[PDB]
Amino acid sequence: GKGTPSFGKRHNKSHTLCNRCGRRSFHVQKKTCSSCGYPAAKTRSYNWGAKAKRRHTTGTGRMRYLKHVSRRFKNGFQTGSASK
Amino acid sequence: GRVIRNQRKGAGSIFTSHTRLRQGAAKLRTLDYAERHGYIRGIVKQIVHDSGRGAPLAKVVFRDPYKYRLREEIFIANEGVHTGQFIYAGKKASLNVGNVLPLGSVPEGTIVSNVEEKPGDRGALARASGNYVIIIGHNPDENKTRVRLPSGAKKVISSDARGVIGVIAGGGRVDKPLLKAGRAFHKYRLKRNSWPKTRGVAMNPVDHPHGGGNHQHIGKASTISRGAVSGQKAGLIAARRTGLLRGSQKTQ
Amino acid sequence: AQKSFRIKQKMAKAKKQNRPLPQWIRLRTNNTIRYNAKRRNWRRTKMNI
Amino acid sequence: AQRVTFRRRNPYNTRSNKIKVVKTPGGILRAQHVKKLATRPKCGDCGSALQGISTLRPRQYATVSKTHKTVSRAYGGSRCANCVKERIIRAFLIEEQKIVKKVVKEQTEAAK
RNA sequence: AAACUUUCAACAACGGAUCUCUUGGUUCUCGCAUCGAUGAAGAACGCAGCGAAAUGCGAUACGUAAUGUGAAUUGCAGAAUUCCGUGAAUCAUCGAAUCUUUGAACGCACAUUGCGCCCCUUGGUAUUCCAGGGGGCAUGCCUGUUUGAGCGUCAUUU
RNA sequence: GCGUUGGAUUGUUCACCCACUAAUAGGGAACGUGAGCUGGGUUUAGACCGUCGUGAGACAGGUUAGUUUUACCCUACUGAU
RNA sequence: CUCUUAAGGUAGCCAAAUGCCUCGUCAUCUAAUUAGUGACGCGCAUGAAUGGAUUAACGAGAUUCCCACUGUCCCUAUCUACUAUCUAGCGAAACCACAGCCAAGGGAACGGGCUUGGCAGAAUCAGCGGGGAAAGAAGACCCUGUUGAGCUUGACUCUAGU
RNA sequence: CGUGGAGGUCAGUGACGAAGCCUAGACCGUAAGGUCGGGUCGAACGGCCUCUAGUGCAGAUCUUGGUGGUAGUAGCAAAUAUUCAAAUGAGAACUUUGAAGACUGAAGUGGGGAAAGGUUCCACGUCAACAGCAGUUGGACGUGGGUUAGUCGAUCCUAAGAGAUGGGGAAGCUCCGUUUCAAAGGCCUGAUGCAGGCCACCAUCGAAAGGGAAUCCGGUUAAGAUUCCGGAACCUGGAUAUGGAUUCUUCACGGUAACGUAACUGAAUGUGGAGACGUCGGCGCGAGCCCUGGGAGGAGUUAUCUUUUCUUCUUAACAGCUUAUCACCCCGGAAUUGGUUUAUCCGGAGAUGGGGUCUUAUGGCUGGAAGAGGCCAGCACCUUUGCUGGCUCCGGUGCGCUUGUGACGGCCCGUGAAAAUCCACAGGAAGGAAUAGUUUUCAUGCCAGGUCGUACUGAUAACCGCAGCAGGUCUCCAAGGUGAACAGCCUCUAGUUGAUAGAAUAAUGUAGAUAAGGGAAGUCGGCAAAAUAGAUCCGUAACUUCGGGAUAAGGAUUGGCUCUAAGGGUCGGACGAUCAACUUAGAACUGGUACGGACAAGGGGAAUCUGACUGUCUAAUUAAAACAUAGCAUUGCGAUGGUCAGAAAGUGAUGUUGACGCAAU
RNA sequence: AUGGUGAACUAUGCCUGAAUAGGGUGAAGCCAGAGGAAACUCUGGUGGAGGCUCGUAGCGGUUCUGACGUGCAAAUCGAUC
RNA sequence: AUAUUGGCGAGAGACCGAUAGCGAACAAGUACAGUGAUGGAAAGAUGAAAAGAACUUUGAAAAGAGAGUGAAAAAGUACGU
Ligand SMILES: CN[C@@H]1[C@@H](O)[C@@H](O[C@@H]2[C@@H](O)[C@H](O[C@H]3O[C@H]([C@@H](C)O)[C@@H](O)[C@H](O)[C@H]3N)[C@@H](N)C[C@H]2N)OC[C@]1(C)O
Ligand SMILES: CN[C@@H]1[C@@H](O)[C@@H](O[C@@H]2[C@@H](O)[C@H](O[C@H]3O[C@H]([C@@H](C)O)[C@@H](O)[C@H](O)[C@H]3N)[C@@H](N)C[C@H]2N)OC[C@]1(C)O
Ligand SMILES: CN[C@@H]1[C@@H](O)[C@@H](O[C@@H]2[C@@H](O)[C@H](O[C@H]3O[C@H]([C@@H](C)O)[C@@H](O)[C@H](O)[C@H]3N)[C@@H](N)C[C@H]2N)OC[C@]1(C)O
Ligand SMILES: [Mg+2]
Ligand SMILES: [Mg+2]
Ligand SMILES: [Mg+2]
Ligand SMILES: [Mg+2]
Ligand SMILES: [Mg+2]
Ligand SMILES: [Mg+2]
Ligand SMILES: [Mg+2]
Ligand SMILES: [Mg+2]
Ligand SMILES: [Mg+2]
Ligand SMILES: [Mg+2]
Ligand SMILES: [Mg+2]
Ligand SMILES: [Mg+2]
Ligand SMILES: [Mg+2]
Ligand SMILES: [Mg+2]
Ligand SMILES: [Mg+2]
Ligand SMILES: [Mg+2]
Ligand SMILES: [Mg+2]
Ligand SMILES: [Mg+2]
Ligand SMILES: [Mg+2]
Ligand SMILES: [Mg+2]
Ligand SMILES: [Mg+2]
Ligand SMILES: [Mg+2]
Ligand SMILES: [Mg+2]
Ligand SMILES: [Mg+2]
Ligand SMILES: [Mg+2]
Ligand SMILES: [Mg+2]
Ligand SMILES: [Mg+2]
Ligand SMILES: [Mg+2]
Ligand SMILES: [Mg+2]
Ligand SMILES: [Mg+2]
Ligand SMILES: [Mg+2]
Ligand SMILES: [Mg+2]
Ligand SMILES: [Mg+2]
Ligand SMILES: [Mg+2]
Ligand SMILES: [Mg+2]
Ligand SMILES: [Mg+2]
Ligand SMILES: [Mg+2]
Ligand SMILES: [Mg+2]
Ligand SMILES: [Mg+2]
Ligand SMILES: [Mg+2]
Ligand SMILES: [Mg+2]
Ligand SMILES: [Mg+2]
Ligand SMILES: [Mg+2]
Ligand SMILES: [Mg+2]
Ligand SMILES: [Mg+2]
Ligand SMILES: [Mg+2]
Ligand SMILES: [Mg+2]
Ligand SMILES: [Mg+2]
Ligand SMILES: [Mg+2]
Ligand SMILES: [Mg+2]
Ligand SMILES: [Mg+2]
Ligand SMILES: [Mg+2]
Ligand SMILES: [Mg+2]
Ligand SMILES: [Mg+2]
Ligand SMILES: [Mg+2]
Ligand SMILES: [Mg+2]
Ligand SMILES: [Mg+2]
Ligand SMILES: [Mg+2]
Ligand SMILES: [Mg+2]
Ligand SMILES: [Mg+2]
Ligand SMILES: [Mg+2]
Ligand SMILES: [Mg+2]
Ligand SMILES: [Mg+2]
Ligand SMILES: [Mg+2]
Ligand SMILES: [Mg+2]
Ligand SMILES: [Mg+2]
Ligand SMILES: [Mg+2]
Ligand SMILES: [Mg+2]
Ligand SMILES: [Mg+2]
Ligand SMILES: [Mg+2]
Ligand SMILES: [Mg+2]
Ligand SMILES: [Mg+2]
Ligand SMILES: [Mg+2]
Ligand SMILES: [Mg+2]
Ligand SMILES: [Mg+2]
Ligand SMILES: [Mg+2]
Ligand SMILES: [Mg+2]
Ligand SMILES: [Mg+2]
Ligand SMILES: [Mg+2]
Ligand SMILES: [Mg+2]
Ligand SMILES: [Mg+2]
Ligand SMILES: [Mg+2]
Ligand SMILES: [Mg+2]
Ligand SMILES: [Mg+2]
Ligand SMILES: [Mg+2]
Ligand SMILES: [Mg+2]
Ligand SMILES: [Mg+2]
Ligand SMILES: [Mg+2]
Ligand SMILES: [Mg+2]
Ligand SMILES: [Mg+2]
Ligand SMILES: [Mg+2]
Ligand SMILES: [Mg+2]
Ligand SMILES: [Mg+2]
Ligand SMILES: [Mg+2]
Ligand SMILES: [Mg+2]
Ligand SMILES: [Mg+2]
Ligand SMILES: [Mg+2]
Ligand SMILES: [Mg+2]
Ligand SMILES: [Mg+2]
Ligand SMILES: [Mg+2]
Ligand SMILES: [Mg+2]
Ligand SMILES: [Mg+2]
Ligand SMILES: [Mg+2]
Ligand SMILES: [Mg+2]
Ligand SMILES: [Mg+2]
Ligand SMILES: [Mg+2]
Ligand SMILES: [Mg+2]
Ligand SMILES: [Mg+2]
Ligand SMILES: [Mg+2]
Ligand SMILES: [Mg+2]
Ligand SMILES: [Mg+2]
Ligand SMILES: [Mg+2]
Ligand SMILES: [Mg+2]
Ligand SMILES: [Mg+2]
Ligand SMILES: [Mg+2]
Ligand SMILES: [Mg+2]
Ligand SMILES: [Mg+2]
Ligand SMILES: [Mg+2]
Ligand SMILES: [Mg+2]
Ligand SMILES: [Mg+2]
Ligand SMILES: [Mg+2]
Ligand SMILES: [Mg+2]
Ligand SMILES: [Mg+2]
Ligand SMILES: [Mg+2]
Ligand SMILES: [Mg+2]
Ligand SMILES: [Mg+2]
Ligand SMILES: [Mg+2]
Ligand SMILES: [Mg+2]
Ligand SMILES: [Mg+2]
Ligand SMILES: [Mg+2]
Ligand SMILES: [Mg+2]
Ligand SMILES: [Mg+2]
Ligand SMILES: [Mg+2]
Ligand SMILES: [Mg+2]
Ligand SMILES: [Mg+2]
Ligand SMILES: [Mg+2]
Ligand SMILES: [Mg+2]
Ligand SMILES: [Mg+2]
Ligand SMILES: [Mg+2]
Ligand SMILES: [Mg+2]
Ligand SMILES: [Mg+2]
Ligand SMILES: [Mg+2]
Ligand SMILES: [Mg+2]
Ligand SMILES: [Zn+2]
Ligand SMILES: [Zn+2]
Repeated sequence: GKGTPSFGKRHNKSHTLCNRCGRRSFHVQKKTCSSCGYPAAKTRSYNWGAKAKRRHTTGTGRMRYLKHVSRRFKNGFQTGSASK
Repeated sequence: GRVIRNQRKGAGSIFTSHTRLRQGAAKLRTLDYAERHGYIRGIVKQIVHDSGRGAPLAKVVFRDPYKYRLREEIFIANEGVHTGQFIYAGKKASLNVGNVLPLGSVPEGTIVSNVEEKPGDRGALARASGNYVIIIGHNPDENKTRVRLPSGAKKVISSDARGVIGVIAGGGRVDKPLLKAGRAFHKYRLKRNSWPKTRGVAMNPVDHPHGGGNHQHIGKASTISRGAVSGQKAGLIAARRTGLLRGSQKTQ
Repeated sequence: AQKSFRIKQKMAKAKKQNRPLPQWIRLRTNNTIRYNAKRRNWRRTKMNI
Repeated sequence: AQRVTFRRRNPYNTRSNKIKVVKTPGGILRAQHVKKLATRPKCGDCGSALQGISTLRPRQYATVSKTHKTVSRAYGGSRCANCVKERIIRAFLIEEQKIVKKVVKEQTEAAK
């Protein structure tokens, strides 16, 4: 049964949870993950993959630091505080 | 076409050697002050069976010359070496089965194994079970020695290069009929996966050049150039002759 | 059985979210939620570890 | 007619998982995990298991008293007795025969 | 003749067509020049009186400071809440902070919340073993400092 | 009008014998009849031989192994209210 | 004897899973045998590790006979459960131009429909396998296309290596 | 002619109703179309002259959506099976409890886990959806509750393998190399850099089945327990003191010895031993289970019978004494060879024998520990369920079963991992008493042991198969009979009794059966079906590689009951006493001639083709005559090499290798 | 064509584990004995070999060209093997 | 001076009008499939205002019938037409 009776044997995860992007793309035996290429320095991307790209580029996250950098630029990068 | 068996062997995935149960690389002692001037004893403590060698091994302990401790060497046990035999190694050693000496230190007709190709390689030629060389002549000026390898071809090698006196034990091994297919299995089980072999004539032309036919047949010369290309060489490679060998061999 | 923490932690965030809408959400003004869309169940959608 | 269960996380019959049937105070049978038997230490000379020495597993040899790690003779827990007996005689006779070899070769140099 | 079947109608079904909407999409133009080791993009996991999400934030967690406005917030509950006031508020604004686990991710690892090392401090009778607490050890390269190595090499000791 | 068979070899139709018989006539119905059968032949994918071909492969040359789907609709027919 | 070759099929085996002719001939087994077996051999096209011959034992391998046994058959019969069938509840699918009684005619040379005749009367259940040239998949055979791929070779044109 | 949008106009229509929809109502045109009334409706929209295009649908096996006929139809038939009463509820074939019939039958429908799931676990609440009938039930819905460890795992170690680093390739993403053409780093002492001696292994990841430091019983929860509660332990790392021992012969005596012990300095530097290992055979022995006698309690049957049937009768880790095959040592010197295993091997290289030493597997007694646990009886009266008492004891039997283990034997061109650890030995640095000094391996005593996991399922509903799919998916435990037997069949314990149901009993079927006479005439062909069968005895061909062929072929027997005979153990010195087995042979009687009585269980013979055999392959049409193989033969290669890999390389496979070898036919 | 992602299945090697009722046969090794002038030859045991064998479970997939063929199921079910 | 399918900030269109317009006008790179790279939806409109139908009645309930709100229940959270 190249079918069902021999799907009854799938118990062993090909990947586990990638640390960097969280995707369950982390290949066990290969000790790298198939989405961002962790542990490679750069994060994996290609141009045929614009849907993947659009999925992961800046703006799908919290933008924790970067958000306010347009505000900060607006002001001339101020130090100190306002008085009264 | 696909990639034939004999090309696929060479990046060595499932083909590399079955290395686990193996006693460790058999070698002579390094070529040092003790062997190239004086001689140095050792004791064979243990002779023991190597997996994927037909030839028993001798575990021989020496004394470190330059610090206080024992050093163990793995020696290919020539026929007759026994547990607790003293073994003597170096230019000035004596001639007895199991001692090792440079080659210019033995008469011609001396029957020696594990000989170095160049002095210091800790042994090269005639390491097979029952396999030896004979010293057939010396040229003391540019010191050499002439020796016939178990192939029979004849070579000129430095007299410095050591050998071990006698022939390797466990000979007559290939004298026994393997007798059934499994016995072949385990022999190669510990050796490597070359076995079994499937005739290239029983596959299709993408598995092999011998592939194809509405009968199984080679259909072109099975002697094939030295100059062939990888994936062209199967069958008889660069054979000078072919066909059943009549009469007597044995070069001179 | 004996599980990684990373797993036994995501297990917890899982259980924690398996709940009907808080019914008070419905009363809020300009509130467009009705039911809990993302609700899961063990036997239906497996989590993928 | 009682049956029994593994008391640990290994269902498999491996070497570490050996199991013994034990009838308790409760009147019920129960499983018990055995450790793998200890094998007597051996003589570093002839390979004999050496008598008098207590037989345990290795770190059990750091919990116990020095007098069951050896007997009294020199080379106590190393070698098998009759094998110490040997390396004595050989030691004596070869230092003796070493003296005999010295004076025969001082008579070979002068008497030549 | 009913039943049944067809056809038209009205009401009722079924379904979401039409029509009208439109905080969205699209394109055109105009102006601007700002991510990151001073830990960026991204990730996981958390935070609320009562939330599963979106959005927001980080053990100070739908937020802290500061500045402006000048009385709300609201689904209910709630405020020594405090209204001619350094003052409501999920407001705007932002110049000061926090900023878990991570991540180019940096002590070593990482299918583990797995294993070191060094300095300060505390507690167990403690330079040393245990614990708590704060503070630290990645790599390539430049400038410079200190300590070094080589009959590479120059002088100078008697 | 009415009956035109039973067997031996053969996948065979055909051919041919044996036997009984009154007689063992010839044909048609999509060379009647595969959601009636069977699958032995033919006619894929495995394999052997012989001839052919350098070869892959070929052979109207001989062999062996090789999944036979669905009716509940209409009509038709059979019986039934 | 002659022509000819690198050499001209030896030892063996055969109508063999290799023989066109072919159901070869003879023998044998049968009432009868394109089958089996034994022989014979100008063998279309047998044949020596392209392996030849032979062979104990083995085999879910192809074939032949015999004894036993049998519903394989003459030739059908009878029983058991579960179905089908009727009931309550539950409730799909394929398929569907429109549809559905024949004959003959003509017709794209086999019509449910057209033409001329036979004819024809509600609403229906269980069966059935004649028809719907039924359904199933833009024919796998065949051809054509200046459409392909797998594979082969002294095809064109190249190329790693050497 | 019509549609979306734009420029202009009609100061165009409109909440007193725009647009849209509905209408076998009315009108204009040949028509595309246009107008109207009535209905529904709510917020915008139209004429005209021009502008512009994503501008008109019946189809494209068209796209998305929506809906019919088929049709209350095909169907809801594997897994032996259900019944009676009551409780509850609006409602009971289906939920609960009680009674009955049964099943899975310890190779489980039982008791636990590994992977995977991830809250399913458990309680309460609950029935819209789901559980292809039902539903008061659920693995559903809703709200909660729940998983406790120095000792069980993880952590540590290494395996195949993976992989940083001085480096070498590559335009580069990166390839290569883990000892790697490297100035690689520590550790113990003291006299905090210093004096020193060293040792120099150059990362790391890679096992919840390998290795490994250490916990047991009793009790407890709705749900967790080797974790919690009670008692009883052990280990590891830190701290130190008291006793003991040791010394004026400083680092203990005894014993011929093997060895002894409550102890009884030890730096490196070295060395040795456990870590550490195949597989099968028979023999021994332990543990659990099985069977079973006496008795002390409870239960059942009792018209009749049975000193009867069932059942309780238990002992943990840990500590002390003691306990062993093997191997030893001392005495003694062997032919007339003795000793000895089921299995032929041992002895002048020292046997048979007398006497000793050891491992402490494993057993025995005690401690633990009866105070626990188990079985009974008597109270006391709703207040709880407390309280009192009792018995818990002595044996036997073995080719039994399982599992452990020993001493051996067969087996190999197969000889069957590594590391981290722990110990010992050699060794002799250095430090040590007498007015008192050394002693953490003898005893006792103190402090500390983190962190992650721990529920449950583990499958005909908790995993994967689109699902509560007749499929697939790793493992431990295993009672009685019959029997060769974990077979098949019946049973104890536990666990089920789930699968839509009711009524019939046509055709045809699926699944199971039997047939008079004939006996393959059926047919491509015995397809299919029948016949055969176990055990004891007798009988047994051609051929053969002498192993086979062979259960060849082919016969006879078999029940029950009642007798006979043979086969053993232990004692104290041709005997006697006593204990305890089922095997085999034999013989009488007996029956509706039946007896492997259910179950279980070969059809055989002669040949031809063909592959030698065991094995392998097309998952999901081909198990074959194909492949493989042992055997045979041929080729290449002596390393500066053959075969092969790679973009390159200080690159790589064979190579832990060297012609009895590797590579190619 | 280019650039990516798969050895949870399956193929094959390595590392580490685990598993396999009851019977038939009776190879070497060995013990006793018997015949024979000798060389040598028999007999009865004992022992327990074999990619031996009947046959479970395991792994497999022969036939019914059996069930099913909008299935239990995109490979399953029974019997036989 | 030139470039600008990205980022921040702005004005617009003979553009699209929820099967259109970016795939997403909605908790949209969501849910969900997949070992994985990847793939990848459906889904806007009660009304001015909840005034979201008190209360009676049949029903075990869900609901039904009255009543009530509202300009409109020919708007009852299955909601415009
Ligand atoms: C096999 N199908 C046929 C079908 O073809 C069809 O057609 C036949 C047709 O073949 C005959 O037609 C025939 O008859 C004529 C003659 C009678 O004039 C002949 O000459 C002519 O060759 C022939 N075609 C016709 N006479 C009867 C039809 N029903 O109908 C009758 C049938 C038997 O079913
Ligand atoms: C100047 N040329 C030479 C240069 O050719 C090269 O030679 C190497 C030599 O260093 C290697 O030698 C070194 O490296 C090898 C390495 C292969 O493991 C080691 O085994 C070896 O012991 C070590 N000495 C040698 N085995 C290969 C030569 N071609 O490197 C050494 C050098 C002297 O610089
Ligand atoms: C020319 N043949 C192709 C071919 O695909 C064929 O059928 C195939 C079949 O051959 C393949 O598989 C085939 O071979 C396998 C083999 C592993 O044994 C068999 O399991 C299978 O039965 C067989 N049909 C099947 N997996 C797909 C079909 N479309 O026939 C249809 C076709 C597309 O035209
Ligand atoms: Mg698997
Ligand atoms: Mg994998
Ligand atoms: Mg995903
Ligand atoms: Mg993409
Ligand atoms: Mg400024
Ligand atoms: Mg290729
Ligand atoms: Mg290797
Ligand atoms: Mg192989
Ligand atoms: Mg071969
Ligand atoms: Mg071969
Ligand atoms: Mg082939
Ligand atoms: Mg080729
Ligand atoms: Mg070629
Ligand atoms: Mg070929
Ligand atoms: Mg072929
Ligand atoms: Mg051939
Ligand atoms: Mg051949
Ligand atoms: Mg040819
Ligand atoms: Mg709104
Ligand atoms: Mg509103
Ligand atoms: Mg899924
Ligand atoms: Mg999945
Ligand atoms: Mg997972
Ligand atoms: Mg076992
Ligand atoms: Mg009428
Ligand atoms: Mg809007
Ligand atoms: Mg940060
Ligand atoms: Mg919020
Ligand atoms: Mg303020
Ligand atoms: Mg704000
Ligand atoms: Mg402002
Ligand atoms: Mg903080
Ligand atoms: Mg943790
Ligand atoms: Mg971790
Ligand atoms: Mg301190
Ligand atoms: Mg510390
Ligand atoms: Mg015709
Ligand atoms: Mg026909
Ligand atoms: Mg027909
Ligand atoms: Mg058919
Ligand atoms: Mg056919
Ligand atoms: Mg056929
Ligand atoms: Mg194919
Ligand atoms: Mg077949
Ligand atoms: Mg019907
Ligand atoms: Mg013939
Ligand atoms: Mg022949
Ligand atoms: Mg013939
Ligand atoms: Mg014939
Ligand atoms: Mg016949
Ligand atoms: Mg012929
Ligand atoms: Mg002819
Ligand atoms: Mg010929
Ligand atoms: Mg020839
Ligand atoms: Mg020849
Ligand atoms: Mg030929
Ligand atoms: Mg032959
Ligand atoms: Mg076979
Ligand atoms: Mg067969
Ligand atoms: Mg034949
Ligand atoms: Mg029917
Ligand atoms: Mg019905
Ligand atoms: Mg139809
Ligand atoms: Mg007519
Ligand atoms: Mg006609
Ligand atoms: Mg007609
Ligand atoms: Mg028609
Ligand atoms: Mg007409
Ligand atoms: Mg028909
Ligand atoms: Mg049809
Ligand atoms: Mg086509
Ligand atoms: Mg076509
Ligand atoms: Mg043309
Ligand atoms: Mg082409
Ligand atoms: Mg192709
Ligand atoms: Mg438009
Ligand atoms: Mg109107
Ligand atoms: Mg309006
Ligand atoms: Mg258009
Ligand atoms: Mg349209
Ligand atoms: Mg249309
Ligand atoms: Mg048209
Ligand atoms: Mg319908
Ligand atoms: Mg119905
Ligand atoms: Mg019905
Ligand atoms: Mg029905
Ligand atoms: Mg059915
Ligand atoms: Mg009732
Ligand atoms: Mg029921
Ligand atoms: Mg039973
Ligand atoms: Mg359990
Ligand atoms: Mg469990
Ligand atoms: Mg239901
Ligand atoms: Mg712990
Ligand atoms: Mg590790
Ligand atoms: Mg690397
Ligand atoms: Mg490096
Ligand atoms: Mg580098
Ligand atoms: Mg382990
Ligand atoms: Mg424990
Ligand atoms: Mg609890
Ligand atoms: Mg091991
Ligand atoms: Mg009585
Ligand atoms: Mg213990
Ligand atoms: Mg003795
Ligand atoms: Mg006994
Ligand atoms: Mg638990
Ligand atoms: Mg569980
Ligand atoms: Mg289980
Ligand atoms: Mg599932
Ligand atoms: Mg018995
Ligand atoms: Mg049984
Ligand atoms: Mg049933
Ligand atoms: Mg019957
Ligand atoms: Mg009959
Ligand atoms: Mg009869
Ligand atoms: Mg007969
Ligand atoms: Mg017949
Ligand atoms: Mg049959
Ligand atoms: Mg025989
Ligand atoms: Mg017989
Ligand atoms: Mg007795
Ligand atoms: Mg009788
Ligand atoms: Mg075969
Ligand atoms: Mg197949
Ligand atoms: Mg041969
Ligand atoms: Mg795998
Ligand atoms: Mg005699
Ligand atoms: Mg066998
Ligand atoms: Mg067999
Ligand atoms: Mg098959
Ligand atoms: Mg079939
Ligand atoms: Mg059917
Ligand atoms: Mg849209
Ligand atoms: Mg869309
Ligand atoms: Mg709106
Ligand atoms: Mg609104
Ligand atoms: Mg209205
Ligand atoms: Mg009203
Ligand atoms: Mg309406
Ligand atoms: Mg309305
Ligand atoms: Mg509706
Ligand atoms: Mg409406
Ligand atoms: Zn990643
Ligand atoms: Zn010894």
